[PDB]
Amino acid sequence: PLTLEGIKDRVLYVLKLYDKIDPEKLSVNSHFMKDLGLDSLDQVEIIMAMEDEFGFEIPDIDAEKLMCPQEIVDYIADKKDV
Amino acid sequence: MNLMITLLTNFTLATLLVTIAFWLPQLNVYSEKTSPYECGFDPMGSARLPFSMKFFLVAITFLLFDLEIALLLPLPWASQTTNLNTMLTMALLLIFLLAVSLAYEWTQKGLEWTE
Amino acid sequence: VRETFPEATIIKPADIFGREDRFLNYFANIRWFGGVPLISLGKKTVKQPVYIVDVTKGIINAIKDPDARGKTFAFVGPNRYLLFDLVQYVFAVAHRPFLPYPMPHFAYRWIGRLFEISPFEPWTTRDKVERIHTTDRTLPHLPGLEDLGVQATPLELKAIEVLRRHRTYRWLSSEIEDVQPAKTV
Amino acid sequence: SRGEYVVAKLDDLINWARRSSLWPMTFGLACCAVEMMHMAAPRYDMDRFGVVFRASPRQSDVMIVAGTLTNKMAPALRKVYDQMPEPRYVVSMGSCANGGGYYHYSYSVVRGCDRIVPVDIYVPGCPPTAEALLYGILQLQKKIKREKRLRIWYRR
Amino acid sequence: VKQDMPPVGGYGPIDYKRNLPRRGLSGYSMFAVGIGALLFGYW
Amino acid sequence: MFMINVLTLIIPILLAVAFLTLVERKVLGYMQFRKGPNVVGPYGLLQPIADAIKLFIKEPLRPATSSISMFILAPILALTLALTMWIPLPMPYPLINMNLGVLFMLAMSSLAVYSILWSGWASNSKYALIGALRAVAQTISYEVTLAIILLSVLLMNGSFTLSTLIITQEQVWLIFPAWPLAMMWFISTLAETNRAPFDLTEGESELVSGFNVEYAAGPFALFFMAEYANIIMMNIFTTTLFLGAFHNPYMPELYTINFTIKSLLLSITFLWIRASYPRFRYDQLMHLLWKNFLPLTLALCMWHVSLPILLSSIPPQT
Amino acid sequence: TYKYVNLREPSMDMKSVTDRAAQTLLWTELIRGLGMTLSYLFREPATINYPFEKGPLSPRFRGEHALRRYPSGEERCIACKLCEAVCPAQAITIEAEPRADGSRRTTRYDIDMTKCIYCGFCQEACPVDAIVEGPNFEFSTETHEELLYNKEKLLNNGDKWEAEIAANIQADYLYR
Amino acid sequence: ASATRLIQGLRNWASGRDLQAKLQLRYQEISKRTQPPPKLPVGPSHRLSNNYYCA
Amino acid sequence: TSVKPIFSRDMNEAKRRVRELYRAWYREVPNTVHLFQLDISVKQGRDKVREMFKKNAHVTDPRVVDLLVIKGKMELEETINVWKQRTHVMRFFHETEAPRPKDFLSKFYVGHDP
Ligand SMILES: CCCCCCCCCCCCCCCCCC(=O)OC[C@H](COP(=O)([O-])OCC[N+](C)(C)C)OC(=O)CCCCCCCCCCCCCCCCC
Ligand SMILES: CCCCCCCCCCCCCCCCCC(=O)OC[C@H](COP(=O)(O)OCCN)OC(=O)CCCCCCCCCCCCCCCCC
Ligand SMILES: CCCCCCCCCCCCCCCCCC(=O)OC[C@H](COP(=O)(O)OCCN)OC(=O)CCCCCCCCCCCCCCCCC
Ligand SMILES: CCCCCCCCCCCCCCCCCC(=O)OC[C@H](COP(=O)(O)OCCN)OC(=O)CCCCCCCCCCCCCCCCC
Ligand code: SF4
Ligand code: SF4
Ligand code: SF4
Repeated sequence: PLTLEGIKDRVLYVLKLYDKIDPEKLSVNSHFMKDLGLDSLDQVEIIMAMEDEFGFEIPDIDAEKLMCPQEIVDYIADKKDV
Repeated sequence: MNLMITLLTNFTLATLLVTIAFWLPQLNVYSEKTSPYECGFDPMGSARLPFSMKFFLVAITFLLFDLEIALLLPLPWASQTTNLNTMLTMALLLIFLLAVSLAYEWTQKGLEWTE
Repeated sequence: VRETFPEATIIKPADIFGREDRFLNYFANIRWFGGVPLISLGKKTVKQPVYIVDVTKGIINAIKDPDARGKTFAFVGPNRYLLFDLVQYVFAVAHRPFLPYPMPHFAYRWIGRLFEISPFEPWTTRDKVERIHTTDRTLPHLPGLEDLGVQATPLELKAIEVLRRHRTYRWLSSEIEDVQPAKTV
Repeated sequence: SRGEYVVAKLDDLINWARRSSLWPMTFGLACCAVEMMHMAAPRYDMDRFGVVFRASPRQSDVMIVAGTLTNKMAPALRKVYDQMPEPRYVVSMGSCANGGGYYHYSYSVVRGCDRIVPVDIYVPGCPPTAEALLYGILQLQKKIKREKRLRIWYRR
Repeated sequence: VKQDMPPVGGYGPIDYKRNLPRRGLSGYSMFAVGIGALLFGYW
Repeated sequence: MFMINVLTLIIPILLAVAFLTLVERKVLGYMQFRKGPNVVGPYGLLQPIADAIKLFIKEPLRPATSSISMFILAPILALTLALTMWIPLPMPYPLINMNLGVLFMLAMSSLAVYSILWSGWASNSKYALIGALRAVAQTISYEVTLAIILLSVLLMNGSFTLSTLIITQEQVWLIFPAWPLAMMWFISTLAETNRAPFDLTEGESELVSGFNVEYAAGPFALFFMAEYANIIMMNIFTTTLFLGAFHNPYMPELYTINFTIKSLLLSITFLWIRASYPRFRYDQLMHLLWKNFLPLTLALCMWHVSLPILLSSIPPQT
Repeated sequence: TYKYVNLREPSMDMKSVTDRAAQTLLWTELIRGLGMTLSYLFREPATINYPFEKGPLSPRFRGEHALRRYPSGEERCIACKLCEAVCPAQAITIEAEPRADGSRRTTRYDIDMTKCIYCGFCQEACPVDAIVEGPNFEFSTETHEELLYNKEKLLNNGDKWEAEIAANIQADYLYR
Repeated sequence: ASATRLIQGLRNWASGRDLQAKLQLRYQEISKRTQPPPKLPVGPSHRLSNNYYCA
Repeated sequence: TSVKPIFSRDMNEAKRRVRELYRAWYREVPNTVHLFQLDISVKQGRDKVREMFKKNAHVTDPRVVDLLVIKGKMELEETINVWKQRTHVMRFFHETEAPRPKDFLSKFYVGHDP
């Protein structure tokens, strides 16, 4: 909520907490489905880990369109002020 | 002295009817015989949840009518006084005020329960 | 048994823990006696406890396998432990107070004849003292649970299943993800 | 020996105490609950034998499984039996509790209550009459009478 | 034929109604007994 | 030689409880058209020995979830307060002849609730919690008459001494001046000791067994022989209040036999009520001792305050 | 042709109001209930003395099964499988072949006494009255497989209880 | 019906009814357990003539 | 080919409902391990829920996955309200069953099954 860089750092920290994500291949502009090779269920539990960290309810129509950490940190910048 | 001997005897052979009920039978305990009893199935939550007393106003008013039976209780002694009309007036005054309290709890729906 | 029956499948389970055992039920039922006595704080003897379903599946696969005739199997668990951090893990799964003390050989074999003065089922004895404070020897040449198609299940995945019985009430609603696993050796 | 006679008389006393005041638990499931209540009724009358209901499983000795054991009440029956203090006994009343009964091939019937609990006395019938159930309870008393608990403990 | 049949004159009539015999005193009699017991005890 | 005097008091009122179980089962049998126990001994005389030996050799079953200290302390205090309420009861000379033994009886009636209460709290189950707060709802109803009725019956006595209560009734029974207080004290003692139609704590069909649903054999037995000792004590207390017999100081055995048989007839009366009546809903208990018994109790309290003043029959305090 | 239970409007005169208030204060119906209980206190109870007395029955009673015989020693069962066909629980298993004199007889005649519902279709389907459901109900066992009767236990029950089953069928076969 | 007249009168008073005329315990008034042999009648179509089943 | 739908018009809303049901089970699994006092871990439970979702992974029929959503909601309601017991949750973890043959040679060895 203070800096966008701290939010992006917390996003990448939550993403490297999860087991199936390779921390090398993970980037700001990595695609979850076609680059990392994730199912939908992996992406949805990623978004619920984001809900557990940041502490707000993320609906489904705007978590359908979270295919990269760029859009993740941008949508979290949408839900807050920064 | 004899009262303490009696109370100590009662407590002694009331706790020696307990400890001979544990060490005498055979204890084969495993972690299903010690689970709570909810008529055969698993309990829903714990048993330490707040069991809401609907009878709470009567539960308080028991105290204020139990102080009454600390005030009304010296009447077998107060019959022995040489100032007897005042004693009669004060005793009937206390039961009259107790009954006015009971009637105010009656008519304002206090002896009934909530919900 | 080996010399009078030349094909007797001899099986060596190392130390078996389970529900009706005398291994974790012994380590958990010295809590209100006075403080879990050991010799030199129990950091001198080494154990590897084997799980009872693994031993039973080993006995099944010993019945099934004709190759397993006449062998001498040594069933051991996958993780070796000191006794001290084993008893740390026992009193840390049960969420119990823990103040161990050294009781030397001057009087810890005499607490047998002090503590089986009853003719009933004994709580401890001097053989139990000499076996709990005996390390588990390593015999790599013998075939084990790996050589009968059994995945050996370690202590931490079943110790909560064993020792949920001893928690009072205040941490019965606890988890396996609360206690950190004991140090291996 | 002398102590052999001592533990023999102690076994006689405690086996008599256990067979003389068996307390069944209020457990019926099906048609056999009616006939078990007839075994409590004033004709056949369990209560003359020291056989009196305690509804709590904590304070009972014999569990008369009187009825049919479906799938939905198999863990309930197992937890009820597990919450009975040792020594506890089980009388399997009626054919459904014995071996599956008239609904043996059904999709949701546990084929006999010996798959779930250990069973001591099998009382056959559909329903067994209250006299036959009383015969099963008296045969359970004859079974408890020839227990040898302290004799085997002295001889182990 | 010999069969389970009712007898020659049929059966007797069977009562199927209530019969509560109306015992006890009246209310005035019961309060008179009670208040007389009060007065004898008081005397 | 006072310890022998205590033992010869509290051992026979542990044997009389065991045989009250047999009298209970047999009177409950014959009043329900069946028989009671008659197989164990000669016409039932050995079934109490079977119930005594069988319970104290069965597994005790301390539950896991139960707070164990209060769970063990509750039947100890139950049997202690079942024993200690026998000592001021004049038989015709009591064990401990207190000056104010009526208040000792009433106060130990007040303290005996906490055994049931800690048993229903400590034995960590939901049925036990319901049985404990139904004991609260029962006790807040009977303690608000158990003092005024016991008070207004003593306004013809003068003092709170139970040994004086034979001198009070040396001419007439005290049931004749206070029969509404008698027939209301009788229901107050029914609703006190959890007997039917006011079971309500061992409510066997609303709950399973209520507060003692978790007590397996051994600890359960010290509520069993507590409740039956309390009802024998309570029949003897109602007998000494309202039916106190003739006392010859040269022959105490006439009085002893007479209040023995009166207490037996009132215990048979308790068994004869339990074998006859439906059980109350426990608000109806509360709407009885508050809405029905209590205004007439206050009215008779006014009557028995005013009446010895009205008649110059104020009793001596000595 | 219908009646109204509990449609009694009570009288409101001072006599009956005083009577109902006396019933309320002085508890008349409570003394009535206690009097009815006391009247049952002084009766002879209906508790029969089992096992020295026995519960009353009829000759039609359906108890333990048995295979009967002719009055020549020959077993009646001619292996015709009607009893396992009409068996609603399918407790009967029948396997047959000709024996050493060529007669049509069974080799396996099992009645699973824990599937069996004791309804007596086999005693009425049997054309030769071979299988019967006799008088015995006190055959409770300590183990489950002792309630799985083969042909041998049923023939031994027939030899055991023939002296009673013959008289029961003799008294009853005119109704059938 | 073996109770003596004092218990019988006390029981009739406490019940408030007349009990010895209507006893629930059975005595010699019941049928005998050994019955005469029956001869049941036949159905109405047990006839050797006009027994065509289609009718 | 024109039949009445259940709750979903096409596959997108059906995937949304399957996705929200998987959200509900992902939230549910720690409570189910906690209050039933099981012996399993949240990793093992969530991987078993992943296996139960991927067991039906071949369906392209919207009505079928709608009924699977509804029956998953029934499983969820029987799990939140304590109507399942410990045994009804542990029926998914087939632990007492012996390991079954998979290859051809062991199925040839044990019986006549194809
Ligand atoms: C002491 C030893 C024993 C003595 C003998 C005892 C024998 C009877 C035993 C009965 C056992 C019954 C078991 C429990 C029964 C519980 C139900 C019940 O009855 O509830 C009580 C019932 C309850 O009534 P209710 O519940 O039916 O009323 C309904 C009330 N509303 C409408 C509000 C819902 O009655 C009472 O409360 C009355 C108490 C006793 C009354 C006594 C009156 C005495 C006379 C006073 C004077 C009158 C004249 C006027 C003034 C004259 C002045 C000089
Ligand atoms: C050194 C020498 C002493 C050694 C140690 C002795 C310890 C105590 C021994 C007590 C007696 C033990 C023997 C028990 C009976 C053995 C014989 C037997 O089987 O008797 C059965 C018989 C009834 O037969 P049953 O089959 O039940 O009847 C069906 C109806 N026809 O049963 C009967 O007829 C009645 C049986 C009664 C048993 C005795 C009475 C009870 C025990 C009293 C003493 C102990 C009590 C301790 C305190 C308890 C509380 C008071
Ligand atoms: C003030 C008085 C207070 C009294 C309170 C108690 C009242 C009731 C007392 C009991 C009443 C009688 C009970 C009789 C029981 C049956 C006795 C009997 O015959 O038992 C037989 C049984 C087996 O013996 P067996 O050898 O098989 O016999 C076959 C014969 N060829 O053998 C056995 O079981 C072994 C022997 C058992 C003996 C038991 C005796 C009764 C014990 C009861 C406790 C009270 C003791 C006395 C107290 C008062 C006197 C001090
Ligand atoms: C972990 C929890 C605790 C566990 C331990 C539990 C211990 C036992 C609990 C049960 C007993 C509770 C007793 C409560 C006090 C009772 C007082 C009493 O009995 O008073 C009555 C009586 C009054 O009569 P009075 O007018 O004095 O007549 C004498 C003239 N000759 O008095 C007399 O006649 C006077 C005779 C001498 C009195 C001595 C002092 C009284 C005894 C106090 C003992 C301690 C009580 C502890 C209570 C704990 C409750 C849990
Ligand atoms: S065995 Fe038969 S008659 Fe008996 S309870 Fe079962 S279904 Fe009913
Ligand atoms: S009685 Fe009925 S269920 Fe039993 S074997 Fe005969 S036909 Fe089958
Ligand atoms: S028992 Fe009767 S019906 Fe059954 S096969 Fe034999 S002859 Fe036929």
